[PDB]
Amino acid sequence: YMITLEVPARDRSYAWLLSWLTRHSTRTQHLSVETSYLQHESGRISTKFEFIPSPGNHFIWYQGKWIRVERNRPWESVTFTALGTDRKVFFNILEEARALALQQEEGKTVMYTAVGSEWRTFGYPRRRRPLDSVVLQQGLADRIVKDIREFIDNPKWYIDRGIPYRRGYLLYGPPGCGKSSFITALAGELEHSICLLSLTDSSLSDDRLNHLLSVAPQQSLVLLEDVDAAFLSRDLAVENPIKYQGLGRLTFSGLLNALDGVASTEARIVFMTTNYIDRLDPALIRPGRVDLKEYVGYCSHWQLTQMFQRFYPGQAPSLAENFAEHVLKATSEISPAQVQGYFMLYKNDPMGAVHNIESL
Amino acid sequence: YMITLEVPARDRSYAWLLSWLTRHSTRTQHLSVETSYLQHESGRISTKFEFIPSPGNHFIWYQGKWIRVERNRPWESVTFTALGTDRKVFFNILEEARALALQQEEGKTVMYTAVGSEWRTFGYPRRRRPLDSVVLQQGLADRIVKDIREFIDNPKWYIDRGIPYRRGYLLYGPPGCGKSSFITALAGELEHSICLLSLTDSSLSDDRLNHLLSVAPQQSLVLLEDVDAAFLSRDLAVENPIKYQGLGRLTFSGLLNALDGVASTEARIVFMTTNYIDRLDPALIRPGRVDLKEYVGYCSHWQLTQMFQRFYPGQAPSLAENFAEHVLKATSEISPAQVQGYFMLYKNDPMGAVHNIESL
Ligand SMILES: Nc1ncnc2c1ncn2[C@@H]1O[C@H](COP(=O)(O)OP(=O)(O)OP(=O)(O)O)[C@@H](O)[C@H]1O
Ligand SMILES: Nc1ncnc2c1ncn2[C@@H]1O[C@H](COP(=O)(O)OP(=O)(O)OP(=O)(O)O)[C@@H](O)[C@H]1O
Ligand SMILES: [Mg+2]
Ligand SMILES: [Mg+2]
Repeated sequence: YMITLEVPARDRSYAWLLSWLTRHSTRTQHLSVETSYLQHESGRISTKFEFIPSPGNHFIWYQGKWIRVERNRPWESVTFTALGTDRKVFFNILEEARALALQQEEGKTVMYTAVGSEWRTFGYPRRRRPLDSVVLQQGLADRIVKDIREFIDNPKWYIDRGIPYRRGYLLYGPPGCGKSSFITALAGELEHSICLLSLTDSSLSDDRLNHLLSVAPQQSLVLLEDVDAAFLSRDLAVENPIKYQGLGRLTFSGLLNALDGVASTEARIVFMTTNYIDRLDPALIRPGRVDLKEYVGYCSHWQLTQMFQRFYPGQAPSLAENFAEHVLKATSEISPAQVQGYFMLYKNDPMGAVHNIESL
Repeated sequence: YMITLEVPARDRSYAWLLSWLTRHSTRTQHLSVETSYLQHESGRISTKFEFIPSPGNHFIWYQGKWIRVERNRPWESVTFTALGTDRKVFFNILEEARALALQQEEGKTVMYTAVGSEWRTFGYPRRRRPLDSVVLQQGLADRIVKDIREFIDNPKWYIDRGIPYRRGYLLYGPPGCGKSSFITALAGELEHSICLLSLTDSSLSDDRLNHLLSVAPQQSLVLLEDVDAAFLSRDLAVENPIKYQGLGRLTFSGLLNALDGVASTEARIVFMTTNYIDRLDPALIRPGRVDLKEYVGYCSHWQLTQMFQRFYPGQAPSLAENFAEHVLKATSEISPAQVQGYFMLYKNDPMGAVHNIESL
């Protein structure tokens, strides 16, 4: 007569329990190697050998209870066998795992990915990019931030009238203007998580897409990259229905219904990005599926001035005006990425980038 | 009650442990044959019979502590069973393996390859090609060397402003000018390692590409050969999205996001090479993905003079000028490979190659 808690692979606290188990690896006869390396120079690579508990029946001594944990071997199922019928040590283990895991993810953003029909973490948590480090047009980031915050902070007004509690944004522009960087900065600012989804995968179908959109982690953003490339449209639409033009078991109607249909879930934010706004079917970007669409374009006077004052802090304000005037006179259209590269050429050299502005 | 260290196939020190195990092959009842052969002449091939320890349970007598090693058998795993609970002998074994392995790789370059979704070594370490042995245009190798060194030696400046710590270079030119040779010479000079990646493989997908680009070995270079051949573009781009045109499950957007997106890693250098600069999509070679693009072309006066003074050391300087003048007068465009071949015809024969210069 014991208690045999079973936690299979498909659990939200799976990573939390794994992290706690790596924390409590002491007094474990079976082990797995946990060595990492950090090269410095001269062929002297630092060694960091440690001990991940192997998928075995290691006996743990938490609170003096001789708790037995077994991880099997691609189907995985972790087991926490104990004595008697208490269930309190389970509460304590889950709480300690939560305290340890959330401590690790502090000041960072967690990136998930679509594995099969489920979300799994993708590498270590990444350092968040400061929002002010990305410079957009005047009064553009503020509008998006305010709209997202207003959507988050007003759930009651949605339910009191019956509108589904959903939202979606679309960003389009020339390549190299700040779409992905702004998305990353916004995710860092809002303390959310990014879920990467590809519409051209070979293991995606309508039912799997619906399940993925239904089981997305809470306090997270869903990102769709290059929606245009997954469906040729427009000129085709005038003759025949929208074909797939990709590798996968997906259809246009399935995606349209999954984004906003009858079975769509609630409290979800979706971001989509494209480079050709004119290649998207009108039914896909109608209100209800894409509430706000914004255009990010080439550089301007204020954007160039802000970028200059950001890359060379402490300089006089006249230098930024000189740089902006010279850049806008020498060339008409220019991308922020090219400006960033040109600045990267002249590292810590103000008044040097204000002379060699020949980048035609 | 023992300690059972488990090191599976997917480990960095796997090769180090294998090399140490081949070093400590003494006192091993089970063996595998280690014969190598070196032909000289007259059907007399020198034998080098030795003993690789077979994948068995050989008992080792390191430090007088009876250690029971075991390699199983696709799926491969190595086990180091010991006595008691000490963990010191594991540290000593790892340190000795590091000392032995790094001793072997001295003055050479290690070439990795993409097996499945992991990097594995490809043959014995190769002898490094001296940097000066590759002659490029005046002030071209120095610029690239300085830029790479500056990127390596300034990680703080990247972090203090938020730019991702990444870089990428592109080399393009006519076939037979020194792209791959210069890449090899630079890798030898910088004491890095080369990782070969093919975009046309049949076992490559977006997730696998991202995982490979994330787990690349430290102090290494990532090489992409003939990026143009993996994606037809330009004239197609004016009508329809970029097709893949190959054998494999890869997409243009997937490669674009993997090279520089949201989930891209840090501290990575990527080299790409092509022969048709006009067949590359503009979005692929924008700044942020290709920080520096350089053109290697046909021979010039200084290049020919340096090549002549390199292939025939000790000759008077007037002979180099005579050879350069005659070559540039008899022909307008010529590749360094053709000059190397023409010199190879006249081995150790200066003043002979300055007469038979008819290679129209
Ligand atoms: N507005 C901006 N402010 C600062 N840096 C920027 C800006 N736009 C782009 N960059 C920089 O340029 C590089 C590429 O930016 P990013 O990937 O966000 O461009 P993008 O518009 O998403 O391009 P693509 O459409 O090809 O994905 C990064 O180094 C990024 O930091
Ligand atoms: N600049 C050079 N100096 C010395 N040898 C050179 C030079 N360029 C080419 N060679 C020699 O020519 C041969 C081919 O060189 P390499 O493979 O680097 O050319 P490549 O430009 O990479 O050609 P491809 O585009 O076909 O790969 C080698 O023997 C190489 O040593
Ligand atoms: Mg992007
Ligand atoms: Mg080559």
